[PDB]
Amino acid sequence: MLKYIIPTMMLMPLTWLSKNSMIWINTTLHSLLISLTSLLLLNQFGDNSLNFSLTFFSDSLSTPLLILTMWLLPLMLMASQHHLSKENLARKKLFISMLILLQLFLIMTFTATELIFFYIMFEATLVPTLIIITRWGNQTERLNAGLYFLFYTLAGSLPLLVALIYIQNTMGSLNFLILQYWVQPMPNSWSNTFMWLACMMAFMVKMPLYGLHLWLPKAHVEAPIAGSMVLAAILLKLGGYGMMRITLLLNPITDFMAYPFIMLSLWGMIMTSSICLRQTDLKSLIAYSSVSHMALVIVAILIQTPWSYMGATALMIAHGLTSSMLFCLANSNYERVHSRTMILARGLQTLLPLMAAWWLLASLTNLALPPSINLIGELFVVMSTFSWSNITIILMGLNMVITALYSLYMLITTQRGKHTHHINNILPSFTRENALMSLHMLPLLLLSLNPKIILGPLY
Amino acid sequence: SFPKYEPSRLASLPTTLDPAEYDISSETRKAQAERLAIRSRLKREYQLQYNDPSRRGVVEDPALIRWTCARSANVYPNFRPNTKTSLLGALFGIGPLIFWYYVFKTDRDRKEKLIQEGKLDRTFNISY
Amino acid sequence: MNLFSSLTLVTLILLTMPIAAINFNTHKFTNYPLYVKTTISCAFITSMIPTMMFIHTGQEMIISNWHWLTIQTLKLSLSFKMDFFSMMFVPVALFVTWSIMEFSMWYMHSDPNINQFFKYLLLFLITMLILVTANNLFQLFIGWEGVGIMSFLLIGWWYGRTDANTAALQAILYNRIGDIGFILAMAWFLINLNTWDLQQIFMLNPNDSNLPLMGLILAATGKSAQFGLHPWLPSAMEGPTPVSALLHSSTMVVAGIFLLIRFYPLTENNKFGQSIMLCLGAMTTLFTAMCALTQNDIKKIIAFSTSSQLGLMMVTIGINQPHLAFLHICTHAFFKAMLFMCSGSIIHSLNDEQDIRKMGGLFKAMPFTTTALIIGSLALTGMPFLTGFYSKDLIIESANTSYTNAWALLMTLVATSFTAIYSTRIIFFALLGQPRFPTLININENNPFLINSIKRLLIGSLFAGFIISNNIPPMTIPQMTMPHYLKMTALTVTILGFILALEISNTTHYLKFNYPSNTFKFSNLLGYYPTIMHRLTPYMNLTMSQKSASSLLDLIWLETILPKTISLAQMKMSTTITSQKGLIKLYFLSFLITILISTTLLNFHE
Amino acid sequence: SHITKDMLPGPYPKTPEERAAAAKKYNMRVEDYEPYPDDGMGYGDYPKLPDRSQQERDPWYDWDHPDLRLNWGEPMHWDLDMYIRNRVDTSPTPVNWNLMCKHLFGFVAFMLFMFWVGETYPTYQPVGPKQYPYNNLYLERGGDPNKEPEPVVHYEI
Amino acid sequence: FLPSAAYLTHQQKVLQLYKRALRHLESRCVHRDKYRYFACLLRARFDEHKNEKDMVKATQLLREAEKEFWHGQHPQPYIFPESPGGTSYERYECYKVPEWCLDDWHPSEKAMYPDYFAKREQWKKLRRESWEREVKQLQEETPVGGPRTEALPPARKQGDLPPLWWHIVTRPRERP
Amino acid sequence: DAPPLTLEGIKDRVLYVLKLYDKIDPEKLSVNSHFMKDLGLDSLDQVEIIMAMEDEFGFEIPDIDAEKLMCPQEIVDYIADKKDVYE
Amino acid sequence: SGYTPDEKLRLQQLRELRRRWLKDQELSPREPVLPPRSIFAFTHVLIPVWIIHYYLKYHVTTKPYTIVEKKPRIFPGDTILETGEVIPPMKEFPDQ
Repeated sequence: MLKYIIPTMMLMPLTWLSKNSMIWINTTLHSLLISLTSLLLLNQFGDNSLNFSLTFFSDSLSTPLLILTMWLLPLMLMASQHHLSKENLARKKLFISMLILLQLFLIMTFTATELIFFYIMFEATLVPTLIIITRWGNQTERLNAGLYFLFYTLAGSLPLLVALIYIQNTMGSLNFLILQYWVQPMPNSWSNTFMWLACMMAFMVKMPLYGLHLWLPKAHVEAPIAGSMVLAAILLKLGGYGMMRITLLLNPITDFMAYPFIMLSLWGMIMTSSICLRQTDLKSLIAYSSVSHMALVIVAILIQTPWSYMGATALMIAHGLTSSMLFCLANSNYERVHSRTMILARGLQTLLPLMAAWWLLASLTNLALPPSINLIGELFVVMSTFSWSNITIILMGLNMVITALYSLYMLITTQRGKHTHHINNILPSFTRENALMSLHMLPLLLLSLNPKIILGPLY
Repeated sequence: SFPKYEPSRLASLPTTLDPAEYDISSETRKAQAERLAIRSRLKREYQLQYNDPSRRGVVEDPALIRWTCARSANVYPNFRPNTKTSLLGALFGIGPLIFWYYVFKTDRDRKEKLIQEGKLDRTFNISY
Repeated sequence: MNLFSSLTLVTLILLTMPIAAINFNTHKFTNYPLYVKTTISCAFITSMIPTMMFIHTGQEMIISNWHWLTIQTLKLSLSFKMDFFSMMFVPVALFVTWSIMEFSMWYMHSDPNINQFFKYLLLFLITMLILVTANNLFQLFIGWEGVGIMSFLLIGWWYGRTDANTAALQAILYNRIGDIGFILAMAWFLINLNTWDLQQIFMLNPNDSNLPLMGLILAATGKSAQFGLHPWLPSAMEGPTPVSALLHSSTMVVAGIFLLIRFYPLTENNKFGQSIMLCLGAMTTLFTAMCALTQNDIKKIIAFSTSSQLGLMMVTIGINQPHLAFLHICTHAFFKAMLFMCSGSIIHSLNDEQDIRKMGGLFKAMPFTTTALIIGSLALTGMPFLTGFYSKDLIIESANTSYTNAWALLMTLVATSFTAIYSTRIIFFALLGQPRFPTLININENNPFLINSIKRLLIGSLFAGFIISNNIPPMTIPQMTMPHYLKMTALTVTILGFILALEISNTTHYLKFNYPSNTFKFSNLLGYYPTIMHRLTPYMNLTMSQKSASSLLDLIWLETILPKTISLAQMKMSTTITSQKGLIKLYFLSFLITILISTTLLNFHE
Repeated sequence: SHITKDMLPGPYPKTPEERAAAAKKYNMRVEDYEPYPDDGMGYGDYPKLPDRSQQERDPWYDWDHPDLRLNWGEPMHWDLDMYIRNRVDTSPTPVNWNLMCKHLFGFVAFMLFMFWVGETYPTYQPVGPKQYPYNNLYLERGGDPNKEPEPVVHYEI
Repeated sequence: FLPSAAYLTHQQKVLQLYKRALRHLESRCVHRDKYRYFACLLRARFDEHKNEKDMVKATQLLREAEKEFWHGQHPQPYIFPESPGGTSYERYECYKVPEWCLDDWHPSEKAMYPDYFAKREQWKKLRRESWEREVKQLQEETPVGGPRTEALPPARKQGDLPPLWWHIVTRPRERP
Repeated sequence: DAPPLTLEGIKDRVLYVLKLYDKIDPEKLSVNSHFMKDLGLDSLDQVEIIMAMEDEFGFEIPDIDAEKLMCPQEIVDYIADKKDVYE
Repeated sequence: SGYTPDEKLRLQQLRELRRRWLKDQELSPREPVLPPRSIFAFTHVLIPVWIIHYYLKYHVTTKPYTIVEKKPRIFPGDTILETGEVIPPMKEFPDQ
C-alpha cells in the first residue's frame, strides 16, 4: 500500500514547483497515473484479506471504495475551476495541495488495520474539507455550514475514542483479525448498551441518520463543487465503511438494542423522500436524496445478512457515482445562471442539446434503471429486509415510488418545456463539462457489465 | 335551477358568480385601478430592464429572491414555541414512529415465538 | 437444433445494429428511417422461420449463459426461453411495429428530430422483446422498468406541452406501483423457493400463495390500466399518434397480464386468486364500458376500448384459460394497431384537430381509410366468423360454462353491449353524418407508405386470426357443448346494441335539446375518479410535506432540540460567569465561602 | 443588489408601520396585504393571496412567463411549488365536489357489494365432476410412487 | 384584469356571455343546423329585454343568465386546437429557439451562411443605432409619475421606430 | 401541410364569407368599410361575424381584441399576426 | 369602443417592421449551404449468423448446463430414429 501512498506525497511538491499555466496539466496527468496504479491493486482472492504489511490490509470492501476514491480525484481536480481559475497562483496551489492532502488522508482512512489509526485518519479526513468549503462556499451562510459541520461530527464522533481505547485496554490489541478470532460475545448489561450506543451513534452522526440530518444540506448548498463531491461521496460512504468494520463486535446485544435505529432510519427515509419533492434550491434535492439513500444503507447495515452487506456496498458505490455526477450537473447549471434556485431557469432542451442526455442518464441511474448498480444495491437490501420482517416492504417501495417521483420531477422541472426568454446570456456547452460526464458514466455502465467486483466480503 | 355552486379549497370560485363584483363602489374601482397602476409600473420597469442590447445577464428579479429568502432561511427566525406547534410536532413526529415501532414489535414477537416453536416452512428457506 | 437457437439469437441481435450504428455514426446518414425499416422487416422475416419449426415439431428450448454474481445458493445468467408464448408473440409484435415504422415515416415526416424518435422507438422495441423472452425473473423486472421509462420518454417526446410531461409523470408513478407489487412477488419467490425462475417454481408448487399472487395482482393493475390505477390512459393518449399506437396496441399494454399468462401453473390452484382475477377484470370492463361513452377524442375512445379488452383478458385469466387470452393478445394487437394507424392518418389529413366534433362526415373522402375503419369497428365484437369472432366468443363461452362469480357474467354481457354501441357511434359521428370540417381541404393520400401499411394490416386483420387459431396445440379441454340461448346471446347482444345505438342516432337526428340526467356527467367526467384523485392525493402529501415535513418537524423542531438548547445554555452560562464587574471584595468573599464549603459542608480532609 | 430591509423578519405589528412597509416592499395594495397571521408557525410576514391562481389567470392576457404565471413583480404565494400546472388543477369543477364524492363512493360500494353477493352465491350449470380415471390421476402428483394405494373407481352410467 | 382598463364593462360581460354560450352550444349540439336553430333561439332570448333603461335589473338578469348558463354548460367544450387548453398549447414548441441564440456559432458555420448573417448585422446595427437616446426620451417624456396604463405611444414625433419593439418583432413564426 | 397563404387571397376569403352572410349587401361593401358606423349593424351581430371568422380559420381571438376590429383590414392584420402570412 | 389612433399607428409601424423581418427571414443565396469538401442483406444474414453459430457450438460445448431442449414427443404409432425400433401401436378403439 505504501507504494500506493508515497507518490501522493511526492505529488504534493509537483503543484508547488510547477510554474504558471502548468499546474493544471501536471496535477491531472499524474493523478490519472495514480488512478492506473490503484487499478493495479485488485488481486484479492478466496480465503483471507490481502495484507499490505503490518500497518495495512484490505478486505474486498475497502478495495472498491479506494479505487473509487482515486478515480474520483482527477474528476474533481478538473471540476474545480471557473470559480477559482481567476484567483491567485499561490492560493490556487494551496487549494490543489489541500485536495491532494485530503485524498492522502482518505486513503489512510480506508486502509487501516487498527481502529485507533482509523479514528485519527477519520478526523484527519474531517479537517481539510472544513477549510475548503468555508473558504470557497460562495454564499452568506458558509460560516454556519462549516460550524454545524465540525461541531456535529466531533460531538458525535468523540465517545468512539473512549470506547476504542476501552476495547484496546481490555481485550488485547486492535488488529481486525485479532479484534476478530478472539471476540467473546458481550452479554446484555447496560454498559454494553452504552458502549454500543457510543460507537454506533458516532457513525450514525457520520451517515447521517434522520435525527441528525440537518448536518448535511447547508454544507452542500453553501459549499463549492470539490468539497461537495468529496463530502457526499467519500465522507458518507467512509462512515458506512467504518460501521461495516466496527459492527463485527457486539453481536448478542444489537438484536435487542437495534430496533429503534432501524425505525428512525425507515421513517426518516420516507419523510426525507417527501421533503425533497417540493423544495427550491436545486442543489439541496440531491443532498436530501443522499440522506434517503443513506437511511436505506443504515437499515441494511443494522440488519446483519450477507445479502444485506452485498446490497449495502453496491448501493454505497453506485450512489457515490450518481450523487457526484448530479452535483457536477447542478454546478454546470449554476455556472450557466447564477441563481441556484429551481423554477427560474427552465427550458434547456433547445439549448445545450446533449447536456439533456446527461441529465436523463443521471436521473435514470437515480431512478434505479434496472441493469445499473443502484438497483442491484436497492434490490438486495429490499430482499434482506423482507427476510428480516414481512411488512417493511411497503416502506421500501414507498421510498421507491417517491424517489422516482422527485428524481423525475427534478428532470422535467428545470430542463423541460419553456425558456423564460429573459436569460439571454448562456453559451453552449464546453468540452470540459462533457468530458467530466464521460468520466462519470462510463465506469458506472462498465461496472453494470461486470459487477462481480464491487460486491462485498460476503460474496 | 342550479345548486348555486358551493366552494371548497379545491373547487375554485369562477369569475361569473362571484357575486361581490356586482356590488360596485368607488372603493373597489379605486382598488382595481391602483392594482392596474402597480402592474403597469412593474411591467414598465421590466421592459426597461429587459429590452436593452447591452444587458448581458439575467433580469435578477428581487421578488423571486425575496420568496426564496422567505422560504428557506426565514423559517427559524421568527418563531415562538407555543402549545399548538408543540402538540402538532409531537403528533406528527413521534406518533407514527411509535406506531410503526409497535407493529414491528408485534410482527417480530409473532415470528420469534413461531420459529421458537419450530412450525415454520423452512424445509428450504436458505436466502435469509 | 442449432438452426433454431441461431436464428432466434440473430433475431435478437438484428435489434442491436442501428443503435450502435448511430452511436458511432458521426456522419448524418439521411436514409436512417429506411435503414431502421429494412432491418425491422429483415428481423421479422427471420423471426417467422423458428416459429414455423416450432409448430412443425415442438422442441421447446431454453438458452442461458454469461453468468454473473452467482453469489449465494442462487445463480443468475442472461437466460431466456423459447416456448409457446415467447415464440408465438414475437413475430406479431415485429410485424405490427414494422407497420408502425411505415406510418411513423409518413406521419412524422416534417419534424427534423426524427432520428432520435426512431432510436427511442427501436430501443423500446428491444426492451419489450427482452420482457417477453425471459424466464429469469430479474430480467423480467429489467424489461418491466425499461419499457416503463421508454414509455415515459415517448410520451414526453414533445418538450413543451405541460399536458405531455404531466401525463408522463402520471404514467411513471403508476409504473412504480407496478414495481412495488412486482418486487413483493420477487421477494416471496426468493425467500421461499431459493430462486426467481419459471422452472423451479413450477417444479415445486407451494401451498401458501396469498402474498405472491397479490403481488402479481398489484403488478398487473400497475401495468395493464386496471381499476383504481387506470386513469393514466387519456394521459397516455396526450402524446404522439404512433407513440400511442405502439404504446397501447401490443407493447406496454399486455405486460401486466402477460405475466399472469406466464404464471399459469402457479394460478392453476388458489380459487381465491382466480376469483380476484375475474372480479377485478369485470370491474375494469364495466368501468371502461360506462366511461367510454360520451367521449370526444378518438384516441381516448380507442384507448378505453383496449382497456376494456384488457379487462376481458383478466376475466380470461380468472377462468383457467391462458391460451385463449394469449390468442386474444395477438388478435387484439393486429386489430387496434391497424385502427390507431388509420385514425392517425385521418387526423393528419384534417390538420391535426383530432376531435370528433368538426370531423362529422368523411365517407367518400377517400374510402380507403373509411373502409379500414369500418373493417376495424365491425371486426370488434366478432363478425361471425372472423378473427374477432374466435378469441372474444371462445372467452365468453368458456366463461359461460365455468364457475362464474354471478355478477361478472352480466358484466361481460353489458360491456359487450356497450362496446358495440360506442363502435357504432364512433362510425356514425366520424364518417356517416353531415360533413362538418373547416374549409380549404388538404385531404391527400397519394402515398405508398400509407397504402402499404394500412393494406398489410387489413390483410393481417383478415387472415392472421384464423392462421393463429388453426395450428396451435390444444393445451386445454374445449367445452364445445353449450345450450340453446347461450351461444346465441353474444351476437344477440351485439346486434341489439347495434339497433340501440342506431336509434340513439335517430334521436340525434331530432331536435329537442334535453338536459343531462347526471349519468351523462358520470360517464363524461371519467367516472369522477381522475378529477377527484388528482385534486386530492397531490394536495394531501404536499400540504403535509410543507407544513409538517419541511417547515415544522425537520427544520424548526430539530433545530430547537439539538442546536438551540445547547447554544442558548452556553450563552447564558457565559454571560453569567465571565460577565463579572471588576472588584476585589467579592472575589475574596468567594474565596472565603470556597474555604468554608470545602472544610465543613462537603468534607475533604475526613 | 439586495437591500437588508428587503428581507422580512418580524411579524405584522404595528398596523401603521409594518403594513405601510409591506405595501412598499411587496409591491401590493395596502389592504390587499394580509399576513396569515403569526400563530407561531414561522412564515415571516409573507402575504396571503387568492390561493388558486394557476388554472385561473386566463392565458390570453399574455403576461411575461406563460408556463410559470409570473409577472416579475407578483408576490409569489407561499405554496407556489404546489400550484404550477403539472402539479394541481385548481379549476372550478363543472359539477360539485361533495356531490361527486358521494356519487363515486356510492358507486364503488354498490359494485363491491354486488361482488360480495356474488362471492357468497356461485353459479354452476348441470355438470358433474371430471372423471380422472387413475385414482384421481395418481402417480403424477407431487409424490407417492408406492406409498398409499387409494382404491376409488367410477362406474359406467 | 386587462392591460388597458381596470374593469371591462357590463356590456362586455353580457357580450362574453353571448360568445361563451354560443361556443358551448356548438360543443353541445351536433349536426350544425338544429344548432343554427337553437342559436337563433338564443339570439331571440337575448332580444327579450335588450331595451332596459334600468341598471340593477340589467345586472340582476345578467347574474341569473350566468346561473342558467352554468346549469347548461358542457364538460368538454369545443376549444380550438390552436388555443391553450386544447390540443396545441404551443404544440410545435420544439423548434421555437429565440434569436438571442444563433449568434453563438463557430465562424465556420457563419461562413456557411454569409448573407443572412450580414443582414442580421444590419438589423443589429438598426437596433443599436437609435436605442439609447430616442427611446429613453420618449419613455421619460410622455407619462405622468403614475404610469396608470400598460400600453405605449408610437414614435409619432419625427423619425425612427416606435419604442420597445425588439422582442415583439423578433419572435418565432408559430409554425417552425 | 400549410398551403401558401398570401395577403390578398386571405383578404378575399374573409370578404367572401362576409359577402355570403345575408343582411349586408355586396354592393356598398369594401375593405375600408365599418361594422358600426356605415353598415350600422350591432355589436351582437359583430360578434356573430367574429365567430364566423374563428370557425372558418380555426382559432379564437382574445377578448382584449373583441371590441376593436370593426373593419376587414384590421381583421386581415390580426390574422397576419397569427399565421405570419408570407414566404 | 374601437382602436385608438395610438393603437392604429403603433400597430401599423409594427406591421411594417414585422413584415420587413419575415421578408428578410427567407434565406436565399440560391444555395442554402456549402460543403467544405443487397450488401445490407448479405452482411445482416451472413455475419451475425456466422458469429452466433460459432458462439452456439464451441462455447456451449465448453459450458455443460447451458441450452437445453424440452423433449420431442413420441407416439405409439412411431419409431425411434436413433437405434431403430418401434413403440408398439395404440390399442383397440371401440365405442366410437
